[PDB]
Amino acid sequence: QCVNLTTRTQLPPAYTNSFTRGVYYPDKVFRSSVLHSTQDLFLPFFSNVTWFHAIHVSGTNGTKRFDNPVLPFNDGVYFASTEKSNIIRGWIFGTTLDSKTQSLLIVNNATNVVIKVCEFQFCNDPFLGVYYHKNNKSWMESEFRVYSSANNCTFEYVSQPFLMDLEGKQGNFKNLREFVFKNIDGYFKIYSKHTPINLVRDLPQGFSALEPLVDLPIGINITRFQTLLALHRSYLTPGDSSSGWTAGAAAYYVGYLQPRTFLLKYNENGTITDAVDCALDPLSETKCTLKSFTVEKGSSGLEVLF
Ligand SMILES: C=CC1=C(C)/C(=C/c2[nH]c(/C=C3N=C(/C=C4\NC(=O)C(C)=C4C=C)C(C)=C\3CCC(=O)O)c(CCC(=O)O)c2C)NC1=O
Ligand SMILES: *[C@@H]1O[C@H](CO)[C@@H](O)[C@H](O)[C@H]1NC(C)=O
Ligand SMILES: *[C@@H]1O[C@H](CO)[C@@H](O)[C@H](O)[C@H]1NC(C)=O
Ligand SMILES: *[C@@H]1O[C@H](CO)[C@@H](O)[C@H](O)[C@H]1NC(C)=O
Ligand SMILES: *[C@@H]1O[C@H](CO)[C@@H](O)[C@H](O)[C@H]1NC(C)=O
Ligand SMILES: *[C@@H]1O[C@H](CO)[C@@H](O)[C@H](O)[C@H]1NC(C)=O
Ligand SMILES: *[C@@H]1O[C@H](CO)[C@@H](O)[C@H](O)[C@H]1NC(C)=O
Ligand SMILES: *[C@@H]1O[C@H](CO)[C@@H](O)[C@H](O)[C@H]1NC(C)=O
Repeated sequence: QCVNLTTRTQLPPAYTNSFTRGVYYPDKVFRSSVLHSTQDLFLPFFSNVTWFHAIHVSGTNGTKRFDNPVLPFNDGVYFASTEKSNIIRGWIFGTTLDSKTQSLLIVNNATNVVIKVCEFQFCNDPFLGVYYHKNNKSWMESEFRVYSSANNCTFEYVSQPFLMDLEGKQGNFKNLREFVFKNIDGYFKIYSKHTPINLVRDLPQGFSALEPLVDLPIGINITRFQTLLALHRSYLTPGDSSSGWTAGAAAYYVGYLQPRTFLLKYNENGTITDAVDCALDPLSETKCTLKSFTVEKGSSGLEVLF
């Protein structure tokens, strides 16, 4: 199954700013119109998050990137993709990421979401592949080169089937897909949010809390993860299995959760509509001390009594 891709070019690591993204609902308490202070694993506001690309730049020896490095998991991850052609397909999570230990696979293979925990012998360069057939103008799922063996499976879920749109699109990124992953006491917890966007780079500023998606009772150690991307092949990408491919444009972003005290605002319906990262700056420390999003002195004059 495994193919080590060639023709990637060198590019320095790149970064962007997380603004106030990545807040998620840290519990399932029923709330209405209250602020709640809680210490949990959060992405600090205005974090320097790492920016990864799938891109094939025009020109002679134009930059060609298909970024699927193995990355640390640390205490949990914020993951965001900015998409127009459904290039990010999922992730693998584990330790050795080989047959010596169990790993978690979460992947959209164009017809199903697949969630499996096995002793996987993952490929060094795992990827999925789409083929564009010129004569009927059809984009079809063609390659699944993620692992060469899978043994002793302890968890398997396969969603109801679908047919995902695989067309490489023109224009700006249109879909923002955000995830928080935590691995707590044997449970792999996923929070997520999908948002319409219209941008070519960076992350949008507007606030959105990620909602609980699922808790997987899988009981495995996780210290590393690796993103699964789909490449494209066609009559325009001549070469062999390693070289005859291109990347449809996509970007994704990785930040790391750490222990933080956040003040969360729940509106009339229990939606988290704003948050303060208490340790961000003196203004945020002031808000958390006052248990308030507003710090301005009032004009009642009643302070002198109490
Ligand atoms: C990681 C890759 C990934 C892909 C390729 C993806 C595609 C994708 N997700 C959708 C909905 C959705 N997708 C999911 C969840 C998932 N769907 C998945 O493929 C995976 C792996 C998860 C989560 C682990 C959910 C719950 C919805 C409904 C969310 C909504 O519409 O608000 C839809 C149909 C509605 C739309 O266009 O917004 C697409 C095309 N989403 C992703 O997160
Ligand atoms: C891919 O490269 C790695 C490291 O260079 C090597 O160990 C592995 O055997 C290669 N696999 C294939 C299929 O070429
Ligand atoms: C983000 O972190 C990297 C790694 O240390 C650093 O090189 C880069 O300058 C940082 N960017 C900003 C804007 O602080
Ligand atoms: C995706 O995975 C499911 C579950 O393993 C499998 O049944 C299905 O055939 C796969 N899709 C394709 C296009 O191979
Ligand atoms: C397009 O043609 C290819 C090659 O004949 C075929 O595999 C594919 O199923 C076709 N797609 C459609 C939608 O007919
Ligand atoms: C399968 O994995 C589980 C968890 O790692 C382990 O307890 C069990 O012994 C394994 N079975 C094998 C390796 O045959
Ligand atoms: C995970 O690793 C820790 C120490 O690194 C160990 O105590 C624990 O038993 C491991 N769990 C599994 C399921 O292998
Ligand atoms: C809250 O719920 C009501 C209906 O119960 C709905 O009309 C409203 O849009 C929701 N959101 C806000 C911010 O009020």
